[PDB]
Amino acid sequence: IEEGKLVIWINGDKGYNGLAEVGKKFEKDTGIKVTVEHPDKLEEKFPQVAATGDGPDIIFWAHDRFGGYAQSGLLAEITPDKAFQAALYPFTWDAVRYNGKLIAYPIAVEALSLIYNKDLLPNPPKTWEEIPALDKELKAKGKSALMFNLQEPYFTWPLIAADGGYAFKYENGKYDIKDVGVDNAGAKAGLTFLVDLIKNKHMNADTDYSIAEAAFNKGETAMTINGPWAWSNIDTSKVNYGVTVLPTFKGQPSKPFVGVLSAGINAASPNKELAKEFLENYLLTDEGLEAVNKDKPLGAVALKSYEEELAKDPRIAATMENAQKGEIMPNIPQMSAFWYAVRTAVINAASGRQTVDEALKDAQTNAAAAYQNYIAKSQASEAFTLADGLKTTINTNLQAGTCFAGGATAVTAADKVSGKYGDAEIGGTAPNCTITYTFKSSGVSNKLTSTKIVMNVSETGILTKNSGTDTPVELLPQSFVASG
Ligand SMILES: OC[C@H]1O[C@H](O[C@H]2[C@H](O)[C@@H](O)[C@@H](O)O[C@@H]2CO)[C@H](O)[C@@H](O)[C@@H]1O
Ligand SMILES: [Mg+2]
Ligand SMILES: [Mg+2]
Repeated sequence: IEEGKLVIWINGDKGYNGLAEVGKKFEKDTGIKVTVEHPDKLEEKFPQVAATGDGPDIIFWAHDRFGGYAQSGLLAEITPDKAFQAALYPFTWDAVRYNGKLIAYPIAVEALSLIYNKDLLPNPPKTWEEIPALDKELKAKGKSALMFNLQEPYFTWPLIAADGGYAFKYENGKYDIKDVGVDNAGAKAGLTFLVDLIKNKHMNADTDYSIAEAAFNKGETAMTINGPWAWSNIDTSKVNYGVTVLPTFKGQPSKPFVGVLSAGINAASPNKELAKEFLENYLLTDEGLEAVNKDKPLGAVALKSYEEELAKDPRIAATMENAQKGEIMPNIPQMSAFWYAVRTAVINAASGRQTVDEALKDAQTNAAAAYQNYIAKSQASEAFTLADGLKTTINTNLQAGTCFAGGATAVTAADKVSGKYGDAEIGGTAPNCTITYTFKSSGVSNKLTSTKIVMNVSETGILTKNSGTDTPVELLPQSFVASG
């Protein structure tokens, strides 16, 4: 990570061009260049690159992923003065609190709404159950009732939760991480309704974000389900749209998981004070939020002064009505595993590859498998932590003409280093020095036990994959694997 610069990652559906304008302003006032990027699969790429000490200075995502990042030591604890904290709503700070510590800046509150074409559908349905017959009628005029992103469980969750689906049971001030709530009658009823929509040819299992967006914005489908960020592209389209409450299911509201768009600081960033000043004094201002919101709407913003104006928008009022019917997502480390499990179940049921019963029955197991991989990847990141220390040791004693000591050709104890999950030591000969990290035979993931990561050290300190590595390739940072 470059010192004296700011690299920002934010998802491609957000107002990153508007964010870059706030960036350019910061660059004018400070001389600090700000670069805004939007990598695909950003929320999965960041933990990998941050593990090797690289990545963005600042990462934006909904708050649900941040407990996982914090747990893996990837986030800097944030430190705003109480005067600043008073500028944002209290419940938004709560969303970014993990283990007592604030782990990000809250930016905006997002919930899914029902978006409808007022010309096709002046009076949109209040119930999911009306939608099949509505589609049949619209098909006669060459239109469809509803299209939305079926590939991400975020979009199907409001229906799954309506009759009783839940992520983790909340009992006695804690989440029960072993009580996952998609293997119950309520979840099954919601997913069954969805699968029948596909079986009855009212929806296609392959519909994704782009397909649904293009169909709604071109007037081919009467309704879609999406968040505030989507409104901008509809604004530029011919469509006259309305934003309203999600349909009910079995007389109960759809319950979208509510996300707080948040900005965290990379633990490995050399630019932490700069990141803080950008976020506190440029982004989280009326002018800063407006710049982004003008690009792609944020929803209901955490900043009280600017949300004062936004709240008069009927679209934000619907956003907040849906948010209240739903629930704020947990931020616990198991959230990404939960999301992997629900994505898999929904897709397996959608495609017809598994029954709704079988798909949902496998979810907790699938979540566990995902979480075990997450733990192993986190533990493996220690090798790059230890190697970074050892790599400076390597360059300081290369002066003695060797990879070690003040001249030895065996590793001194000053060339070894102990870790929590394994030990690293310098190796090699001549100017081609290596670092080897060996996992313990127990007390670490059984995916990792007794395996080793072997790194070649360039003269410039860049670590590449040596073929002696037998730590599983899929648990290593992809950039490291690529160098192999
Ligand atoms: O689909 C699972 C996914 O849901 C949420 O992601 C949302 C995100 O919150 C929104 O800002 C927007 O980008 O759409 C995403 C879904 O495509 C969770 O935040 C995420 O962790 C989870 O994987
Ligand atoms: Mg008209
Ligand atoms: Mg059936």
